[PDB]
Amino acid sequence: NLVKNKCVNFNFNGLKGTGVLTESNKKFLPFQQFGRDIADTTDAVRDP
Amino acid sequence: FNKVTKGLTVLPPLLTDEMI
Repeated sequence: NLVKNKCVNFNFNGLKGTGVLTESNKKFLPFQQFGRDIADTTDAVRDP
Repeated sequence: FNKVTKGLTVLPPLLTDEMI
C-alpha cells in the first residue's frame, strides 16, 4: 500500500525516490510515466 | 523576475528580496 504526505523511499516500479507525495493538478496520461523539471528532478509518478 | 530563469542545496538569502 502507498502513503500520502508521508515521506518514504518509494519504489514506483523500479523508480526509487524520496520525499513527500502530494496530489498533482497537472495531468498527463497514466502511461506517460514521469517528467523532470529544469533541475531534472523527478516531478510526478503514476502507480499501477 | 520574469526574464530570469535532490543533492542540491540553496540557502535562502540572508537579505530576501523584500529586505533588499
